[PDB]
Amino acid sequence: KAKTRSSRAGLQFPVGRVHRLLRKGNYSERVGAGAPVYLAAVLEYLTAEILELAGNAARDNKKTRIIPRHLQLAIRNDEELNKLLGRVTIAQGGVLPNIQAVLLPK
Amino acid sequence: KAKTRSSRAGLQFPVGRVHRLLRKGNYSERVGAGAPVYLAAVLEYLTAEILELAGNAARDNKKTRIIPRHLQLAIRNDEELNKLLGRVTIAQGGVLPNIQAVLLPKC
Amino acid sequence: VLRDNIQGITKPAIRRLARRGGVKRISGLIYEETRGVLKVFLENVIRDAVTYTEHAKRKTVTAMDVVYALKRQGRTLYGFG
Amino acid sequence: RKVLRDNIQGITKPAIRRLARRGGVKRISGLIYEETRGVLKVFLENVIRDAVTYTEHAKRKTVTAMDVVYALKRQGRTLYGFG
Amino acid sequence: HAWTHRLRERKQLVIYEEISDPE
Amino acid sequence: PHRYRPGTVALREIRRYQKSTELLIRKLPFQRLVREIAQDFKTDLRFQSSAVMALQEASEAYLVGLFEDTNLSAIHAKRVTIMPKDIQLARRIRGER
Amino acid sequence: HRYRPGTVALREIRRYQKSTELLIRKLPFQRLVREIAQDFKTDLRFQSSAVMALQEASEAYLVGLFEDTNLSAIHAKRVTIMPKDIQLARRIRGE
Amino acid sequence: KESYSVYVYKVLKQVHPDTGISSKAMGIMNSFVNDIFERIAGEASRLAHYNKRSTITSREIQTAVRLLLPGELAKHAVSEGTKAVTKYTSA
Amino acid sequence: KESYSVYVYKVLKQVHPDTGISSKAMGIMNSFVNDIFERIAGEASRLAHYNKRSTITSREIQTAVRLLLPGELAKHAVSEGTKAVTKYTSA
Amino acid sequence: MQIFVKTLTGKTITLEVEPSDTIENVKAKIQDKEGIPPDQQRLIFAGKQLEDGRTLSDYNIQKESTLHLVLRLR
DNA sequence: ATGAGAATCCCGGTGCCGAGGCCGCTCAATTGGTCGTAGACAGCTCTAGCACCGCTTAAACGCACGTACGCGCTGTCCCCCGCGTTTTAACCGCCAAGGGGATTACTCCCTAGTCTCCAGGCACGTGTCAGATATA
DNA sequence: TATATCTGACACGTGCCTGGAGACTAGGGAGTAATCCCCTTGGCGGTTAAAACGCGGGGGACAGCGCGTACGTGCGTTTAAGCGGTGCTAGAGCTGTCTACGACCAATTGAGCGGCCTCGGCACCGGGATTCTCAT
Repeated sequence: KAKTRSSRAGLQFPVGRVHRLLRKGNYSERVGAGAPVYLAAVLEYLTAEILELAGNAARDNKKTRIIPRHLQLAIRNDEELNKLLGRVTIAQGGVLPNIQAVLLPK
Repeated sequence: KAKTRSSRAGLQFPVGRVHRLLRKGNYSERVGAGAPVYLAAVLEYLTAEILELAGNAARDNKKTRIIPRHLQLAIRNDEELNKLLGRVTIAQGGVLPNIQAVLLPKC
Repeated sequence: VLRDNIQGITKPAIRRLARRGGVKRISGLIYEETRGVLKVFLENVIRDAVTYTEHAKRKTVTAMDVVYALKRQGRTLYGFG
Repeated sequence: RKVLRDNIQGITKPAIRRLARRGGVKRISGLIYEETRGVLKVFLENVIRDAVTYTEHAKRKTVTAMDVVYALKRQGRTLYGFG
Repeated sequence: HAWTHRLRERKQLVIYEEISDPE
Repeated sequence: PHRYRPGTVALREIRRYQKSTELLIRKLPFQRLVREIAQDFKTDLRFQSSAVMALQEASEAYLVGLFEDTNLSAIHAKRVTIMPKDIQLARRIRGER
Repeated sequence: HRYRPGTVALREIRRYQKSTELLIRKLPFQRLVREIAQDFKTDLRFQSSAVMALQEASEAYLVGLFEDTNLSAIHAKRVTIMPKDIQLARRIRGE
Repeated sequence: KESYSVYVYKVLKQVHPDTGISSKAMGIMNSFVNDIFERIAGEASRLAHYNKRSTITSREIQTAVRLLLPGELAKHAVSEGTKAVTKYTSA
Repeated sequence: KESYSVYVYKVLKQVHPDTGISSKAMGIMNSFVNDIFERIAGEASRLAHYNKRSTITSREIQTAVRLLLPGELAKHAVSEGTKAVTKYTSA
Repeated sequence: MQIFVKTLTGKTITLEVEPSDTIENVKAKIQDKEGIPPDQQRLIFAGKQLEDGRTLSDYNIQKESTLHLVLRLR
């Protein structure tokens, strides 16, 4: 019976691959046991919230395939994802529609 | 018989200490032979330049003991060192004496 | 335990800070503004320093913990370790 | 290679107007265009002098997208969508 | 000295003076 | 026919280019700039096409960031037209200078 | 006599850019640090060198802001700096 | 070789059971996961060296989350991670 | 325990044979040395991880120095770096 | 023969001057290089100040000395 | 003020090539054993952090007053915007050519590891000389 | 200010002790050679979208000018900062210890990757009815 560690912890990210990347990435001499479980849960959580907001945007433009336009909108229309992804440019992402209020007519 | 390796390279920074801090810094698995030699020479050069400029600043301000204001004045007065250490705060550093030209009332 | 304590940052102290900044004339609404700037800045640094100490299992915040918080926010500070 | 001269003039006026109007700019003076050329010149110079040193350390003759992504991550301008 | 063919210092001469300049 | 007020077409183009996401610089002259600059470091270098596209996607995002900062520094001091003073002060406050 | 307004301010700039000492009083700064850190974890302790590090970091931060705010106010054809200028300076700066 | 595309797609079908994702958006999610993995790993490495240790445990990443995520993201991610760790050790 | 202070003082006597530094200046120079050490080593590490190697060598440090140090600081640092490596290999 | 002076901006000035010239002439020389007329150019050379009718030969002139513009329009 | 008029959003056909769904298949995650050291924990020293009290003095503070300077208004001119015409090179597509990137197999030498030896830097005493001070 | 008399931080002696240096040894990282094929470079032409280029004009940049008010300056006063002791601890720091948690190896097997169909979400076209602008 295989019973992989991600299914053992109730996650959908590869705990084994996170462990392999932590070992062969020279972050320390040793890697603890609960650490890849914790990383996999954290990464699965953050991609869950980003795909939540991206799906809301892609539905609000009446589409199904999420594109980097919806990724850009979902990230920039939330303060925490702004501060987390402040120095990040997204390819084919575009800009938020924002006009400075002085330039409006008249 | 003893023959320290920093003296073999003709340096004054500790090549053995640099090699040890490379090996236990988790930078890589193995560490090359000439790596701490090259890095010790580079560190010694950077200290050499900043101490030379701070000595010039201390001699110009007529004091024979370099205080950290002289390091501030040495660093912030040349382009390459201020580009390197441009996000670095120095304790008891102070600021260069800059005054904008518009705030100088004429007549 | 402690009351309004940002008022210890006094108006002539902010004036000295601006005079070192190179400011010749200061409006009077800045004294309430820079207190908010200090409040934001010191909260953002002290939060990281406290989390560093709580991870290190201590009660004293140390100079190296302050240095590590400031280095994590991009302000490297030389002369405390 | 052959001559390869004056491609900074390949950044035309209406392109700079397009980049300005993504930023919400209603009016544009005339002297901006040579400034924008001068700024974009030095920005590309920095990213290419990082990426070329990356390639020469890799002992290659081509410049890859991952070298560009590494050079941009280096200057605090991380780019997604190229690996 | 030894460290005079090994540094970078060419131009210009830099002033490091600070004067309390009263009246 | 008919003629618009000078600035209505400007607002039209601002709404348009903020809705759209395509690249704005022409690909062959940018793609030729890159080799102009790369001659100065090592001759006979080759480029992956995705590397050229990455340089486009980076530098256009940088310039969009510049003009949205200069727009703020030109609304400050109560103007509408960007001047090069705004670009100099933007790159100066950002620490790029 | 009496000095014309601005001359004493220029002399103050000449003084406080020559000096290097701490321009904020140390005990009210300490009490501010302790009551900010009071909210995160109750009943901490502080090395005095750590409080001095916070002192110098926050003063150097504010000096950086006041130089950038001075640039913004000169850009706006003024001499008085303003909270407008502070807010613009740190918004461009990225805060 | 080797993406997170399969796993990101599983999270997507869990969240929105109808929408799809383009390849150019999937690659951006892949770069996202690599970015935040490298941030948290290189931060917990610095914590392990600042406290003179040699192992990286779940205590490390619990604080390395708290330094890197802002606001309520940290409070949710710490909770999600510890729920996963407790379910792992219980089973 | 353990500092670079002795070595900084030796370089100081070699450059300006009359001056001295106070202890605060020595602490700042010590923090300086530690900072540039960890910068260059952190860049050479990720150069080795990019190019799938596992030995940090002089070539790795040379390209990391050429990335980090601007202007003519790189052109001098490369020069005496190779001088010190050749003088070390001769003995 | 080649004398320097710091400005209130913080900037050094490079200029060559015959070491028997007057002080009004070198205020004109620095006025050539800056945007400041000598109605507000108050100079200091090592404590004791400068007066326009005086010459460099009496004021300790050497190769590469320093001058300092200061302040105080009365 | 508003009807002409340019955007302009939208409804429906059409085609397409990308997102997604199977299929070998192979290689990395798993399981299940030693083993050996990292660190958890108790315990002890002792040091520096915290409360405290009192004297001094200097820096903050409060107030009065006289401006320099912000801010609004006005005119004016110039220069940037919308628009119509020419013209130019970007782009699309296609088609060779080779070159350098990726792979694989083979060898080798270079760095980790262990052991032993010993001297260089840490720590801590001592002089010593720039700085402050009393009287004449 | 001469002469003499006191001072503190740095420069300079001592021991020590522990981490650096030396010899050897082997095994795996890495250099190097062949090879092979993807991808980049360089052509060619058609077309046409986009750049370029006048041209008028109107709206915004800028300079000037006046007003009043918020802010600099200065003086009394008053409030804490700062210094200087005092002591009393809570914790920082170090040491032994022993254990249980992670590295490592061998065998296996299911997960995830390269590859191959396929159809429908989406791009596009072609109207075709709505909705901001501007001279009225």
